[PDB]
Amino acid sequence: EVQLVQSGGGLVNPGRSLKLSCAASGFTFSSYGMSWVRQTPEKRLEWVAAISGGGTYIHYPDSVKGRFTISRDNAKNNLYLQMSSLRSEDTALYYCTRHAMDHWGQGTSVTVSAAKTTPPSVYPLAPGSAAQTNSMVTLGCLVKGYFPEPVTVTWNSGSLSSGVHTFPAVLQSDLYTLSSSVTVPSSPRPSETVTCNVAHPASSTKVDKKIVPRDC
Amino acid sequence: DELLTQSPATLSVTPGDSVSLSCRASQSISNNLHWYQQKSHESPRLLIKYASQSISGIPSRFSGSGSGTDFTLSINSVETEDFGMYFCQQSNSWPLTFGGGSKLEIKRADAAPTVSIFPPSSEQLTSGGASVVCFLNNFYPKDINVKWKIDGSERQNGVLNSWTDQDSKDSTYSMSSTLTLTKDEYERHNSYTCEATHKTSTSPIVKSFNRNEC
Repeated sequence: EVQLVQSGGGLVNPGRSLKLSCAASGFTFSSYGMSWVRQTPEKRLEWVAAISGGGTYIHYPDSVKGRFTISRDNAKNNLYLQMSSLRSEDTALYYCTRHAMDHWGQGTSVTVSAAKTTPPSVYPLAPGSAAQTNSMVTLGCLVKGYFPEPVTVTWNSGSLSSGVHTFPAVLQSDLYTLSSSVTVPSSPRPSETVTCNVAHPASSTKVDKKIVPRDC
Repeated sequence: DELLTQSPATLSVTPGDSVSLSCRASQSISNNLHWYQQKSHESPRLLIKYASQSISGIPSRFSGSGSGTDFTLSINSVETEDFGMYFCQQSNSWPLTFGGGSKLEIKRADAAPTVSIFPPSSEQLTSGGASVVCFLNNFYPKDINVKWKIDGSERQNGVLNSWTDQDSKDSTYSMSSTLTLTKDEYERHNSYTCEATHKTSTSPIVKSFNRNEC
């Protein structure tokens, strides 16, 4: 029943502003205190702000005092977070909760950076088609220099899910680099097609890179 | 605006084992300590409120205790559906503070990495870049050491290492080690070696390629 659905996150420059919204569902909104709580990329939880059911009595930690404003709309059953003078340190997944929090919403990601949206360069990694051996060849895909997260990698358009390992992204000074690997039996070796497919939502890029245990 | 320190940071346990997760307050918080469970790709969920009140529907193996500065979250026979992150939060004073959490990992049999080495793709070279990649797949434990050697010499400068989280399906770990190089730097040499030292073995697991087989 209780539902909390957050929205409004996105990439914003250092110093800009943003408005997060939280739509409550399944309770008497009004009788509840509400809080904003964020999870940094290192997965630490930071409480950002709290508002009483009646919306009189607000508290904020010092980090955010005077930059952020918590507000609620008891009619429309909306909790709001106005953020301003945003810093790189406020880059996190922002959650909701109803009062400790007994109910959490899904999170909205907010990334504060100067980096500009850049699509990936996708590179096939075909084994040194000698330096192998068995019915178990591992192919790969390198997904370099893109911003921001995420990217979706598929092996042959989702079909191949057995084998596949997608390694988290590493920020090499304002571009991420990602790799994905797949293990198929030496059938397909050139035996058939193996295609890594990557989509970069933020850049509207869909790319298909055909490996196949090829090359020299 | 008090510190809650959780120990242990990480714990590896077999389903059926008993565990204690500690959370220590830098100042006496009475019984204003709440515990949250968080699983991969899920939001935190309230397990226990006021040191010892399990929230309705929580299964019986979970229980909490403590007062003043020391709290412990005990799980009796750990179930597989219990592996994840655990956090303590204080409501004693403002601002509300949280512990860094404790990660619970499924201890399984020891497994040696399956290592794959790949030379740069031609498309990358044409861009005048060269990434040499090494996948060190499905091993246990998580500790592994990777070393690169170019023409027999060790190379630390330029390596980006990435580790997955415990496989959802088999409890192993995977890691990718990338040796990033200029095009020209790459062509100055012939042999690239990726050597993995893993508990499962006495001697290093090694894969090599030269500018040799096309």
